[PDB]
Order: sequence, then structure tokens, then C-alpha cells
Amino acid sequence: KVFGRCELAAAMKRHGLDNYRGYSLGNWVCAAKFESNFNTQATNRNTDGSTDYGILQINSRWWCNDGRTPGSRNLCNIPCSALLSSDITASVNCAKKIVSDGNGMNAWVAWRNRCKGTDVQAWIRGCRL
Repeated sequence: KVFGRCELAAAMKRHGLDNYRGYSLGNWVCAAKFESNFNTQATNRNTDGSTDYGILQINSRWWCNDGRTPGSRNLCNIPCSALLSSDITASVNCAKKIVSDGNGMNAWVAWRNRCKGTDVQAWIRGCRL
């Protein structure tokens, strides 16, 4: 695509993600950055044969269905292709569920290895709320 630095910060915002269970808007921004480089169409197969889907790289073995990962559950009751939409709502919604799963933002490798415990706000500096 891809998405824009502040295009996203603003898009995640009014989807009510800015302080969502503690996590400043900046973390999601920074998460999107490293998981997919703001590419909504991003896809990545893991070793277990599963595939990571979308801007926040959401896995098929749990949250979304792709008819290609046996022994998987589709926890967000949604097909994985809908996560590849330029519309963000699907992705955000399913993300919101992943953060309250009990383990928080740590559910993203990229985040807790490139965002966590760092100045996370610089990611939304200058952007129009």
C-alpha cells in the first residue's frame, strides 16, 4: 500500500486504541512499523506452517481463518484475508482482543523487542491527534 506515519496514528485513534488498557497510541504505531512496515497486505508464514496476517501481523493459528493451517481456531471469528484490507477496523478489533488475552502487547515479538521500554512517543510526534 502502504499506510502513512500519521495517517495510521489518526486511524488507530478514533478506533479507540490510543490508551487501550494502558498502551499509549505510540506502541501500536511502533508495532505496525516493525511487524509489517505499515503494509496492510503484509503476509508471513511461520515455521509451524501458520501465517502472520496484516498490519499488526496477526496469526492464523489462533485469531483468523485461512483454511490452510490445520488444528487452528480462528479466535476473532474472521477470515484472515479481511485483515489485509486498507480498512483498519477488522485488524484493530482483533488486536484489541489479543491484548486482553492476558499477556498484553507482548503478544507481538516485534513490539517487545523494538518498542517496549523505549521512548515510544517519538512515533506520533507532530502528528495531528
